[PDB]
Amino acid sequence: VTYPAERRTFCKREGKHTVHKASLYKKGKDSLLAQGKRRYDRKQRGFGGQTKPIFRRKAKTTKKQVIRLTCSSCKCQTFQVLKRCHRLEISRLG
Amino acid sequence: GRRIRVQRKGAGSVFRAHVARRLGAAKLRANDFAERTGSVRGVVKAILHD
Amino acid sequence: AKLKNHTSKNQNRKDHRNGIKKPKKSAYTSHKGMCPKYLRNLRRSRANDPRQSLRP
Amino acid sequence: VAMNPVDHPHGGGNHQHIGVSSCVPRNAVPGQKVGLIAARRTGCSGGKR
RNA sequence: AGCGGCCGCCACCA
RNA sequence: AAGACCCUUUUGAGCUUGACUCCAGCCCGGGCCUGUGGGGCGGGGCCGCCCCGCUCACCCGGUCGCGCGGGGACCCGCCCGGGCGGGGAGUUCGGCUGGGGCGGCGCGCCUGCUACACCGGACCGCAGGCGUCCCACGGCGGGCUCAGCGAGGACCCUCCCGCGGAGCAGAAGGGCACAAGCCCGCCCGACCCGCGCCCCCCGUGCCGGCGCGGGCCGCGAAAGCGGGGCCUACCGAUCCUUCGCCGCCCCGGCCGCGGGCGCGGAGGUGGCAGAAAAGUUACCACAGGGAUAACUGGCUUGUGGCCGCCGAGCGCCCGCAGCGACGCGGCUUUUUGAUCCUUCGAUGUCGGCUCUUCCUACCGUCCGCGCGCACCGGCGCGGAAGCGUCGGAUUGUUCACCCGUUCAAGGGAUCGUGAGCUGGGUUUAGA
RNA sequence: CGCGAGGGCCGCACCCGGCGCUGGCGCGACGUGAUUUCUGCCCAGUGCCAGACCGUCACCGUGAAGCGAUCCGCCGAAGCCCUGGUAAACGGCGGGAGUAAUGACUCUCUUAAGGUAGCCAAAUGCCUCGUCGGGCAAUUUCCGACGGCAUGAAUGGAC
RNA sequence: GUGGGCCCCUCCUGGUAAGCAGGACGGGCGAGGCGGGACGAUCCGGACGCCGGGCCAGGGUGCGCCGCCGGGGCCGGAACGGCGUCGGCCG
RNA sequence: GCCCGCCGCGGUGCUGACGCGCAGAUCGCUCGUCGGAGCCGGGCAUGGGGGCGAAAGACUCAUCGAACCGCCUGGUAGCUGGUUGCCUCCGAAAUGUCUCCCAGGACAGCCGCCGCCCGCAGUUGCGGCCCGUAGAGCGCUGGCCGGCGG
RNA sequence: CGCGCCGCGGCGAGCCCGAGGGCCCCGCGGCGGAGCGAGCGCGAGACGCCCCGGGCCCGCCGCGCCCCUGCGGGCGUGC
Ligand SMILES: [K+]
Ligand SMILES: [K+]
Ligand SMILES: [K+]
Ligand SMILES: [K+]
Ligand SMILES: [K+]
Ligand SMILES: [K+]
Ligand SMILES: [K+]
Ligand SMILES: [K+]
Ligand SMILES: [K+]
Ligand SMILES: [K+]
Ligand SMILES: [K+]
Ligand SMILES: [K+]
Ligand SMILES: [K+]
Ligand SMILES: [K+]
Ligand SMILES: [K+]
Ligand SMILES: [K+]
Ligand SMILES: [K+]
Ligand SMILES: [K+]
Ligand SMILES: [K+]
Ligand SMILES: [K+]
Ligand SMILES: [K+]
Ligand SMILES: [K+]
Ligand SMILES: [K+]
Ligand SMILES: [K+]
Ligand SMILES: [K+]
Ligand SMILES: [K+]
Ligand SMILES: [K+]
Ligand SMILES: [K+]
Ligand SMILES: [K+]
Ligand SMILES: [K+]
Ligand SMILES: [K+]
Ligand SMILES: [K+]
Ligand SMILES: [K+]
Ligand SMILES: [K+]
Ligand SMILES: [K+]
Ligand SMILES: [K+]
Ligand SMILES: [K+]
Ligand SMILES: [K+]
Ligand SMILES: [K+]
Ligand SMILES: [K+]
Ligand SMILES: [K+]
Ligand SMILES: [K+]
Ligand SMILES: [K+]
Ligand SMILES: [K+]
Ligand SMILES: [K+]
Ligand SMILES: [K+]
Ligand SMILES: [K+]
Ligand SMILES: [K+]
Ligand SMILES: [K+]
Ligand SMILES: [K+]
Ligand SMILES: [K+]
Ligand SMILES: [K+]
Ligand SMILES: [K+]
Ligand SMILES: [K+]
Ligand SMILES: [K+]
Ligand SMILES: [K+]
Ligand SMILES: [K+]
Ligand SMILES: [K+]
Ligand SMILES: [K+]
Ligand SMILES: [K+]
Ligand SMILES: [K+]
Ligand SMILES: [K+]
Ligand SMILES: [K+]
Ligand SMILES: [K+]
Ligand SMILES: [Mg+2]
Ligand SMILES: [Mg+2]
Ligand SMILES: [Mg+2]
Ligand SMILES: [Mg+2]
Ligand SMILES: [Mg+2]
Ligand SMILES: [Mg+2]
Ligand SMILES: [Mg+2]
Ligand SMILES: [Mg+2]
Ligand SMILES: [Mg+2]
Ligand SMILES: [Mg+2]
Ligand SMILES: [Mg+2]
Ligand SMILES: [Mg+2]
Ligand SMILES: [Mg+2]
Ligand SMILES: [Mg+2]
Ligand SMILES: [Mg+2]
Ligand SMILES: [Mg+2]
Ligand SMILES: [Mg+2]
Ligand SMILES: [Mg+2]
Ligand SMILES: [Mg+2]
Ligand SMILES: [Mg+2]
Ligand SMILES: [Mg+2]
Ligand SMILES: [Mg+2]
Ligand SMILES: [Mg+2]
Ligand SMILES: [Mg+2]
Ligand SMILES: [Mg+2]
Ligand SMILES: [Mg+2]
Ligand SMILES: [Mg+2]
Ligand SMILES: [Mg+2]
Ligand SMILES: [Mg+2]
Ligand SMILES: [Mg+2]
Ligand SMILES: [Mg+2]
Ligand SMILES: [Mg+2]
Ligand SMILES: [Mg+2]
Ligand SMILES: [Mg+2]
Ligand SMILES: [Mg+2]
Ligand SMILES: [Mg+2]
Ligand SMILES: [Mg+2]
Ligand SMILES: [Mg+2]
Ligand SMILES: [Mg+2]
Repeated sequence: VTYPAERRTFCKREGKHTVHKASLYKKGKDSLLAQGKRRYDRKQRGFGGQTKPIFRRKAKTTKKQVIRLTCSSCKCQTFQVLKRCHRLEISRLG
Repeated sequence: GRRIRVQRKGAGSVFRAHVARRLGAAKLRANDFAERTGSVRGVVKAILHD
Repeated sequence: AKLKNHTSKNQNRKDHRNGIKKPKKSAYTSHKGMCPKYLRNLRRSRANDPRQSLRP
Repeated sequence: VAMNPVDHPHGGGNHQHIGVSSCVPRNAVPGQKVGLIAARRTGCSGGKR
């Protein structure tokens, strides 16, 4: 699957169609101060072993790839999700 | 499991040495003043089985 | 062991025992799903008819 | 190997046999440190001088 | 996912 | 004797380890315990290491403290950190299923058929498919016509006719010709905000589709069409994490960091309405189950066994003395299967020995007929169950195989017969 | 096979203990199982071990930034990784085609190595009541030979 | 409360078949007394308070055992055979 | 740590007796051993996931693949058994969906009771639309025996 | 003991033997009376025997327009 380098589509900030530039979305690194991580660290202190489940039985060999679309005129970000696929590359022209 | 044979010997009871009717612990003569400055004379009394 | 999978043997007799019900008389005239552009004009017309208007 | 598995790490089996290597490491714990402990080599051979 | 140079060693709450 | 075999229960226990999660113990490093001096290396513009004296802490020995030593600021101990760790601890070890297991996966979806012309309709029923692929293989407008037959043309070109016999990503069915196929031009409706219905269905969710109100756009002269790829499959809760708007809260105030919250996507559960999980028991279990196997009996009769009908042929000649292919019609329950109706708070489960009674589908003896019947001896058929059908070698054997004799059929009775025996086999615990 | 005592193996909640009234002709851990005759090949896998500090791998400590919480660097013990050794450690020890009725022979694919000396239808051979011979009137038993479903060398082989 | 069903008639699917296994409209037993089918949860009739009289469904009417006479004929199971007997059709 | 054999110590075969016993392991005959890793008495030591074992998962007071005693404890059971007077009025289901679900449940159906309020039908007739089965057939997608004419 | 529904008694925009103090007398909470919104917070009259539906009003999400004390007020529109 190939995705266009640039695309013209709706912007919410300005309220009309502008040209957006493509990039690939990636999950950022986990903070140490998010409340669920704080709760997990406190539960894991002391004797007793693992206190929460650990997922094993994996089935999918594919994730959903999501495109970041950054507006050229104002820097407003929008996201497009793609159907499941094995390779994705963005074109390179502009 | 249970405790194995080598683990039971450290506790003593039936694995202690059979020391009854032994002559004693065998040692050299203790170093003292006379031996450090000279020599002391002894005489062999018996030769014994331990 | 294995047990039975499926039957509909007694089900038409259970369906008939209390009669076959009918839908409420007011479901035939529910506004749900009609064009909004028609339901807007319907309200506007009545509000300006003195025989029908219910404004204080 | 003449014992049952409850009695010794070498016990059990439908034939009398150890099953794994009888070279055990130097840091094995008590109850586990049987057979040949921390052996540099094994077997019968000449040539030593 | 983490260092290194397909290899190693180490990480693991949907 | 509330089956000990077998199965089920979200009932156990002993044992094992490459199950899951951990604990003692041991090894390693820095710190405190902890003195008092002498030196070397390196870095950065004081910091890090390392080395070696002394004795006074601390530690060890000799001695009846009878005329004495050894180590030493290191070891031990303590605090925190990393590694090894079935020695030990706790727990788990899916489901469906013509019993369970091995195998398979109708466990989430899709097409045609089964299915008996509304809808709906079962099986470990039949023939198959899906976990992907495509910025064009998508949107729109214009133009064009495909597969091919026939007939021509130096060693692809032309005409004519052409209902699709081509093509439309991949299963199957359906759909489509100035098009839904092919080529060209311009594009990104493969968008944003807010609702409703259809299928499945308890009229809950999820996938998928359809119809609308309002923004902003693409193509077209325009009417129009467009929320992907013609239609029927191609996918995912709570909690947590991550990112993107526009804001609100941090509760005695105010400011800056940070944290939380209202909305929407993404990271995944294929056992697909979604626990985090390996084996073994011939040492054994508990609750139950004839809802379910191993043995009698019952229904069935493929397989086994026995019996007819026809007449290609064989039999020097001569289809029927004796035979009889290719085909077709039955019977039996002495084989083995198929099934799971009765029995799991128990019907003692192989054979042999002993003893009795029964069947006829008759092997010898009796009475009749037939012959490819001279005699002798054989062979075929009907009636006939009275008497006879034996002694041994090897095998637990039933069976089989040999030797011998007055020359030696086949079966049933809870696979007759264990409070009649025996205990060789099979069938607990030792090896 | 381990250990020279400031040690090794074991006990034990703690303090404190056993071997030890002991010292390598000793103590402790394992395997095989008198004698006679022997004990072959494989260190690739797993296990064990010693010699090197390559990568990885803690806290502590230290540098740069910050209002501070903190973030990012450097430093780097044992272990693993790497280089070797070891089978009386655990264990393992062959295919196809022709060639004088056989096959000394040859070509061939292949392993870490391709089962040696021996023994055998064995208390180990499925096929199987194997084949031949002894013994019997007659033997799925027996003995002797022959040669491997799945014989074989301290898993100790043969006698 | 129930979420083990089963049988009959017609219509089907796997299987050599089965008192085998799996589906469909309607009815039954389950949870339905009484009579009859010798005998049977389901077949043929008929669906039920306690009695007296009458009529009669289904099945039957030698004796067991409640109830019969008249009239016209004839005298478990397959392929395949029969100058047994009575009746036909074609020549 | 030689051989025959008495007491002693043990326990082979009869698969003998007995098997409601003399007995919760005994009796008869037969048999192993009998100077030694031999047999017997008293005192003392080792304590339960522990001991002790010339090793059988054996023995640890008729208890052992984890003793006995009291308590936690009337431990939990989707599983087996039982669950006590009369008459009257009504009256089922053994099916759909989801479920570590398949000997159990929740929601729907079926039924009871309590109500409350002001045309109807498990039927025929007449009219309009819908279906692709039995039969029939070979045009379509496939399959199949032969005979004439160019 | 807690939760749901039904029946009957007393009083009714109200109701009530808490505990306690002097089968009698006095006796707070509480619940009901207003909802909606994560929260800053804002906040219901228009009809009707009864029941059912329609219409309109309040909050939450969005958006025309006008204005004073102003990211504050007013008047509207839409699921
Ligand atoms: K958070
Ligand atoms: K923990
Ligand atoms: K133990
Ligand atoms: K133990
Ligand atoms: K142990
Ligand atoms: K023990
Ligand atoms: K073993
Ligand atoms: K049982
Ligand atoms: K059982
Ligand atoms: K069973
Ligand atoms: K069992
Ligand atoms: K149970
Ligand atoms: K269990
Ligand atoms: K057990
Ligand atoms: K046990
Ligand atoms: K264990
Ligand atoms: K372990
Ligand atoms: K376990
Ligand atoms: K429904
Ligand atoms: K769908
Ligand atoms: K729209
Ligand atoms: K989620
Ligand atoms: K989120
Ligand atoms: K039981
Ligand atoms: K059962
Ligand atoms: K049953
Ligand atoms: K049954
Ligand atoms: K039959
Ligand atoms: K049965
Ligand atoms: K049976
Ligand atoms: K039984
Ligand atoms: K019985
Ligand atoms: K006869
Ligand atoms: K060895
Ligand atoms: K030895
Ligand atoms: K030898
Ligand atoms: K090796
Ligand atoms: K090596
Ligand atoms: K090695
Ligand atoms: K050989
Ligand atoms: K032999
Ligand atoms: K071998
Ligand atoms: K069959
Ligand atoms: K009925
Ligand atoms: K006739
Ligand atoms: K004696
Ligand atoms: K006797
Ligand atoms: K006795
Ligand atoms: K003697
Ligand atoms: K002890
Ligand atoms: K003790
Ligand atoms: K115990
Ligand atoms: K106990
Ligand atoms: K007790
Ligand atoms: K207690
Ligand atoms: K239970
Ligand atoms: K139970
Ligand atoms: K009971
Ligand atoms: K389970
Ligand atoms: K169920
Ligand atoms: K259950
Ligand atoms: K229920
Ligand atoms: K045709
Ligand atoms: K809000
Ligand atoms: Mg913009
Ligand atoms: Mg009804
Ligand atoms: Mg043993
Ligand atoms: Mg063990
Ligand atoms: Mg039972
Ligand atoms: Mg029992
Ligand atoms: Mg369960
Ligand atoms: Mg268990
Ligand atoms: Mg267990
Ligand atoms: Mg364990
Ligand atoms: Mg199962
Ligand atoms: Mg579409
Ligand atoms: Mg599911
Ligand atoms: Mg055993
Ligand atoms: Mg049964
Ligand atoms: Mg037959
Ligand atoms: Mg059954
Ligand atoms: Mg009995
Ligand atoms: Mg009996
Ligand atoms: Mg019998
Ligand atoms: Mg008897
Ligand atoms: Mg008996
Ligand atoms: Mg045995
Ligand atoms: Mg041995
Ligand atoms: Mg060797
Ligand atoms: Mg061997
Ligand atoms: Mg049946
Ligand atoms: Mg019942
Ligand atoms: Mg009767
Ligand atoms: Mg009479
Ligand atoms: Mg002797
Ligand atoms: Mg003797
Ligand atoms: Mg006896
Ligand atoms: Mg208890
Ligand atoms: Mg109890
Ligand atoms: Mg009634
Ligand atoms: Mg059912
Ligand atoms: Mg689940
Ligand atoms: Mg699940």
